[PDB]
Amino acid sequence: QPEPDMITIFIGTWNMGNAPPPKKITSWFLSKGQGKTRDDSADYIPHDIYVIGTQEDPLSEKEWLEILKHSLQEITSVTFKTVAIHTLWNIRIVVLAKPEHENRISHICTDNVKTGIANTLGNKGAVGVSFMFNGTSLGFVNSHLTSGSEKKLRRNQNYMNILRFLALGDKKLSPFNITHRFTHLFWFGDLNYRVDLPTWEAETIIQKIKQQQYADLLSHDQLLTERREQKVFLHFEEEEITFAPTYRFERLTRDKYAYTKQKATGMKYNLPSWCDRVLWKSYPLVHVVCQSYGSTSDIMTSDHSPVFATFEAGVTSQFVSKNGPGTVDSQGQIEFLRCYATLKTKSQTKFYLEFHSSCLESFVKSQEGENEEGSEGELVVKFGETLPKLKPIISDPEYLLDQHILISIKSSDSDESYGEGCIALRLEATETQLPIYTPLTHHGELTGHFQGEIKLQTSQ
Ligand SMILES: CN1CCN(C(=O)c2ccc(F)c(F)c2)CC1
Ligand SMILES: CN1CCN(C(=O)c2ccc(F)c(F)c2)CC1
Repeated sequence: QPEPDMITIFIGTWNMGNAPPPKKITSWFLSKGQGKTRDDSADYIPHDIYVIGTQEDPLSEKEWLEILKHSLQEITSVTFKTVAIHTLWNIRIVVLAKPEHENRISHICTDNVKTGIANTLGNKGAVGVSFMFNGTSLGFVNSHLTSGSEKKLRRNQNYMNILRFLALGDKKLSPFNITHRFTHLFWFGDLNYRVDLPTWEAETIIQKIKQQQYADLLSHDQLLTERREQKVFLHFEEEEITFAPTYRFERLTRDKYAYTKQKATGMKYNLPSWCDRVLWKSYPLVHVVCQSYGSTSDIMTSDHSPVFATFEAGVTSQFVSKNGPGTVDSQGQIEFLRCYATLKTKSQTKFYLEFHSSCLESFVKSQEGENEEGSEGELVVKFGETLPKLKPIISDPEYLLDQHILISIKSSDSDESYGEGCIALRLEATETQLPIYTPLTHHGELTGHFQGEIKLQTSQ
């Protein structure tokens, strides 16, 4: 029975509005409704992994698991296994997998982050799950961010707190946050970004939605504009939105957007918005393709519609050679040549690098670099040809070309990371000096760049 090199992943996000779901929610898991929808000819084909995020979820874990599992068994005639379930207040994540994957999944982690302080602490935050699928690390975050049209900056702050403090994946990757710990990271939820148009324009917006003319609305979507300005979700992807705003509906129909201010809303307007979103970030040159992104039309218990997204995702096998794991394979080597980091910092410490990768027996510390001043005010840290030669556990190019090297640049004075990035070993050539590049971030914000050349020796 061969190990897969691709899987498909279902991501759902639904703010349930504190109401029990209707009796049938199968359209959600089938990617049917509005937007980029799934072909009918696929309806019986199970996804490999289903990841369900809810917000304002009124059900117990047991109650929701029974609905989810029996929904999937009805669609697929497969009884899924529960990988993980984690709940913070009314924010929940469920991961379900086909039974054939049970012994391919390991290292399951769960965590949550509570956002805000005093007043603003007690209902918003995030839950997440990570695990290994054979050789591939997968991370999933369901966040419910701060509400309100005039709180985009708070949402951005919530995002940074979640990626800083959510403790998922390999704890040995100590310099790295969740935006670098996984081959594939999916981040979804009620992100609560709004369409920023004047309140007076509510009926105009509704008109546009009824005509399926979303372009003049999406140009004012706060998540797209904040992403464009590099204020949030740096280096993440989102499929094009081709479905109607998913909030705020009158319950029990989808014919009416309920946008006017009420005591129940704190006297706030809720103009129609794409609150409910799926984004992802995968390591460079790993296969990931969005095959659906849309909303259901027939699930109407909430003031939000459910959102679905599905992905093809590249995965790798748990590789064994006669040498590694358990030793190095001297027919393999990774040389980082003529490298330099460009940093936005004003500090004047010396810096060193750490190289982290599951192709190494443990992380590798470099010597300190040589600081120079850049022509436009910057710090340039030069490493020359000084960098340690990295010794992979397995030399086989079928393994090594699928790997990645995480890089942290750390202060000698504090040992704190000033920037993190990732280099793919999916090179155009071996035994050949080739350019490499990564942006560097810290707490998810751009702090610099790392560039130079690589020379990879494999057994072939
Ligand atoms: C509640 N727990 C029970 C223990 N548990 C597993 O045994 C498990 C391991 C791998 C899988 F893929 C899977 F679906 C399940 C995870 C959930
Ligand atoms: C297919 N990908 C390639 C990478 N990518 C961008 O470079 C990007 C361009 C414009 C943006 F507003 C933004 F937020 C990001 C996202 C799309």
